[PDB]
Amino acid sequence: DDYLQHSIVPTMHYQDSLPRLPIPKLEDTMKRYLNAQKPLLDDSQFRRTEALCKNFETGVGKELHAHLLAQDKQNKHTSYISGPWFDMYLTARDSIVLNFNPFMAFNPDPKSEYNDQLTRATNLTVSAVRFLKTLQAGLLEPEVFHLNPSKSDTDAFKRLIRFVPPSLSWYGAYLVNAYPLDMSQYFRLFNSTRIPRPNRDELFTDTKARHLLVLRKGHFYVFDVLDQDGNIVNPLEIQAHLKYILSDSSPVPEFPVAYLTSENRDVWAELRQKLIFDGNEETLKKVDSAVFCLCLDDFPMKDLIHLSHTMLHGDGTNRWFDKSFNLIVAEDGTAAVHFEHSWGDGVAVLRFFNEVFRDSTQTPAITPQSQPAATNSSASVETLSFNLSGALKAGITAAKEKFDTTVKTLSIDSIQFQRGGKEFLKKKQLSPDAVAQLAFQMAFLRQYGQTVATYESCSTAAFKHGRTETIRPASIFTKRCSEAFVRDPSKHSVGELQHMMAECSKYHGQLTKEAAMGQGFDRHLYALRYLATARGLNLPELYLDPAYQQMNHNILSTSTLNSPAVSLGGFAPVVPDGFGIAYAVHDDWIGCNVSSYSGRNAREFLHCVQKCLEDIFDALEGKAI
Ligand SMILES: COc1ccc(Cl)cc1S(=O)(=O)N1CCc2c(C)cc(C(=O)Nc3ccc(C(=O)O)c(Cl)c3)cc21
Ligand SMILES: CCCCCCCCO[C@@H]1O[C@H](CO)[C@@H](O)[C@H](O)[C@H]1O
Repeated sequence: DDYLQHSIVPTMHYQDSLPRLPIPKLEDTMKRYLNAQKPLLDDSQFRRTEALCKNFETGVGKELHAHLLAQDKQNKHTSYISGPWFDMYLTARDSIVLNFNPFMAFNPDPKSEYNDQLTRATNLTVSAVRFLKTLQAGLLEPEVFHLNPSKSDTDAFKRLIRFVPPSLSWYGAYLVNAYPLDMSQYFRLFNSTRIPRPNRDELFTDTKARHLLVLRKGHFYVFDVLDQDGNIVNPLEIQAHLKYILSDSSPVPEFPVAYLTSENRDVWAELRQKLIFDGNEETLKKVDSAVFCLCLDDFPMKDLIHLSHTMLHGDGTNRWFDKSFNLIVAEDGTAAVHFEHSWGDGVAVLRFFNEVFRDSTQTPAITPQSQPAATNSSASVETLSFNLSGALKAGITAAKEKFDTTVKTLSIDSIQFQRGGKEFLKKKQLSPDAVAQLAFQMAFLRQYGQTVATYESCSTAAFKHGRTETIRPASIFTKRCSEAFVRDPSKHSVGELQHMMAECSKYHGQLTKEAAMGQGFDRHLYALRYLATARGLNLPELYLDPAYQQMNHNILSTSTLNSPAVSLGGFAPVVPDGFGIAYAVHDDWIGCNVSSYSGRNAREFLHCVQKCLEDIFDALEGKAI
């Protein structure tokens, strides 16, 4: 059948009974905010912030909190942060390229020849539509985080829970320490796009569409991957259409339209309207409503730097940046999912990503020896054409100048630390994630002699319409431990550094659990600011404090997702003087892919990260520094 999975439990079985996302006590948000400020502020900056905090907590903040709670109680079908968070993305006017869109790259097919570009593009594409079909059929297994997989993640639990009504099913999984996740974001994974509009962008979906959008040398192509009966088009026919696309010898267009999706959001909103005015609505509707966008690049990868540049931004001609995701397949079979961040988070993309990798490689639709179906692809496949006015052409030239000039200033480099990873760190009773994060704090002290605002993403998908919460890994413990390692290695014994590292780790683990439970401060303070603004009130003095603005000017912006499917990921910094740190602790090694603009140096930082991990592992091994 066309299904990559056959769950006896309906995909959506838990969604009705997911726990509502908790609003913290204002007193706890304030304390947690000040705790994260302690490592960042001089003493008089801190007392200034502490005083604004007390004024907020007793006054306008107390009142905002009261309304947020009452508003939440009116809207128990959703989460307090859902609207504000969507609005955060969609009102933002900056280019989504680099500011927002990340990538995750697949490991190769472990069968060498299956990495042929036509073979791999057909196989990945077909596994992606199989995902779509399985989700549509409610045959995708529900997302569940298990505390005791061996006992709750079992045929036997599944045969029982399927009988509990969705109004109560969450409770059953909870009672066996299993934690179902929100899956509402999968409504926008496919047939979906972000549409630029003034003020606030729009999220568009068209479930009725059956066609694929392919980009090659910046030419646009569509063909059906689902027939009129709802079945997947024969893979050997999909393979012929892809072969046919791969045979076009048209050079890159003089005005590649995809550039426009990299623009400032107001500029692009305006130019899109001109496109409609000049009669391109039908063409745009076909781009917008496609299952996803397949990008076919005609070069192989030179190295991981080249790979990261390619999957993160490319040359601007060959990604439709607005689309829910772009599935990229290069000339050497190197593939990745580049995605737009407003509609959903890493956790939902990861599931899709893991299922497609598994299916495409273990149950491939075609083989590298498959013969394409005899079929007339000039009938099946339409090459789209945009009617470009003089203003549209000038618009595209300007998009291209901005793209090229901004991209030139981006550097990305990586390290593979091979002394150890999870296995050694767990043996030492330390959280591996805390160790990675301490290394980044420590490397930055070494490189710049400062402690800076640090961001780590954490899913709150365990709750109804939960998104992410911010983990703030820069603490008084990472700061004191960094100072000990960098500023006076002499002063401390291996025992003391070991104990210091253990305190970082205990604090990190605490913030982690709190963030996953919705008990960080960032989302809560953001929702109060949002509410004040939406009510038409002046922005409260708390948010005008430079220490607040500084907390949200994230110089160290970090993220990790891990799975056997992912080789590496990448994203740009959020601020011009920042780093964008994609990392993973594996069983045996630690990988970081770091980005920076001109105002920082990724290469030196990785040298400092490398050095810091070696000192960390020595101290843990019993040696001096
Ligand atoms: C053994 O580790 C894992 C096991 C299974 C999985 Cl699915 C993921 C991981 S992990 O590598 O991704 N993991 C390590 C510790 C950790 C922490 C502290 C946070 C997160 C996390 O929530 N990541 C994350 C990062 C970014 C986003 C996003 O939307 O951008 C989202 Cl939803 C989530 C993952 C992980
Ligand atoms: C190792 C895998 C790394 C890729 C992670 C996929 C999700 C990345 O999401 C990224 O998170 C950052 C906040 O931490 C933001 O600054 C970026 O704009 C965003 O793309």
